[PDB]
Amino acid sequence: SEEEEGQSLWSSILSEVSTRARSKLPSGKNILVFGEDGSGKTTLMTKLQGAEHGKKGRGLEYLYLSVHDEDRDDHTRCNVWILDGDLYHKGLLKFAVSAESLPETLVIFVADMSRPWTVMESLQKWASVLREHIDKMKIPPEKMRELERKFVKDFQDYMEPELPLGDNVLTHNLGIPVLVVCTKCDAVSVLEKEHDYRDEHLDFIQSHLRRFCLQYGAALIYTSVKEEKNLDLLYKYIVHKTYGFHFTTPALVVEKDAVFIPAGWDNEKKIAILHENFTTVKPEDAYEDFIVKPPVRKLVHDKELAAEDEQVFLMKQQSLLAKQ
Amino acid sequence: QVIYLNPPIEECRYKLYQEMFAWKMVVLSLPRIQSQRYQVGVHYELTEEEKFYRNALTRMPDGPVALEESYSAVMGIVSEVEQYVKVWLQYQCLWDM
Repeated sequence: SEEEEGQSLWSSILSEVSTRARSKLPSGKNILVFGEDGSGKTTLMTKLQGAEHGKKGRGLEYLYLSVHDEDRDDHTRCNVWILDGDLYHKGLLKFAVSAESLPETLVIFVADMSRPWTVMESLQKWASVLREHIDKMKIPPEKMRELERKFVKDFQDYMEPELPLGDNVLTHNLGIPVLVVCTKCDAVSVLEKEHDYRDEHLDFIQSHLRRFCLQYGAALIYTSVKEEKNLDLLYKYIVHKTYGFHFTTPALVVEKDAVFIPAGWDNEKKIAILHENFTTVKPEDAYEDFIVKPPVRKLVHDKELAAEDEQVFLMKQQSLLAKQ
Repeated sequence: QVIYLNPPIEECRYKLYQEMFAWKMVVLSLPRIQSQRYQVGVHYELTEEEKFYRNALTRMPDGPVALEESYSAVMGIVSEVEQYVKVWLQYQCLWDM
């Protein structure tokens, strides 16, 4: 009643007095890192958290990234809700990421070098899964449009770390930030030698991943667990995106091991210039243009050792004895 | 002069989820009976099926019913704890008003 309004007014005065603790962090910076199984994404996020674990069974994962905001001399915990690769377990994203935190969330996407073109395909599949998950939420479309507009403005806001709309810039205009992490970068020599992934083919794959990022309206970051490729830099970028930390990293696109370009560091033409390095592979070369996957291990199928039925062989031998 | 928390409420949630994961993994960790192990010829590494009943959750006899029940129970416990924690944290006005 009126006493409830008064107690809430006292709580509001407490919130006003909380300016001595306000804006320390937006509590609820929950980042979901979806994707496909087998990439060891739990290992990557655990390395990001500074802890160590591999005992992530099937289902959701609920790692707590402890943000170290030494700028404000405070701390916060980030809900790292990571989902498994079972599309049969797709009915789980409703438990962690919801519409209330939908504005307060950041998506991710993992990558594996073995079937990287298929990893691009699986990334597209999981992103479509996320799209459907956002779709079934079904909030006010005006609020979703406003969030998409704010995200688009942020995409335009990417000043260089010293206008016109793109053709398909955020073709997946979900409206929340997306950051695809190109994991399994330690197998570069494995791709080059064992998988015979050519240097031109590797550059074409990188350009295709960048094209997918732009289609989603997102950025890419090449990294590996052992090589430690911009891992703390990735943490800095994540804090800058969600928690609003002071980003300072400049774009680095010369190398390929840790190619972590945020938005605004490459438009369609700049990527095409990077894609102009693809000579043997066509500029419109598909994912299968350099994908290889031999059917190894020869899994069972031992010719199905069985003999004739008693009645069937009985009839056959009866006909034979009719002849004989 | 600040009502602290040891560990975070996120800490309580992470511990609860880990406990549920362990309880499920107890049954899910039974090693698969390698029938072809009597046969030889390929010394391949054990996959998830080789390690244990990896596809057990998929092959469960109630669809996603059990996983949905577990996630819902975790959500309910976390919600109750968070409501209690918010009610407890409301007293900070009594110190800073």
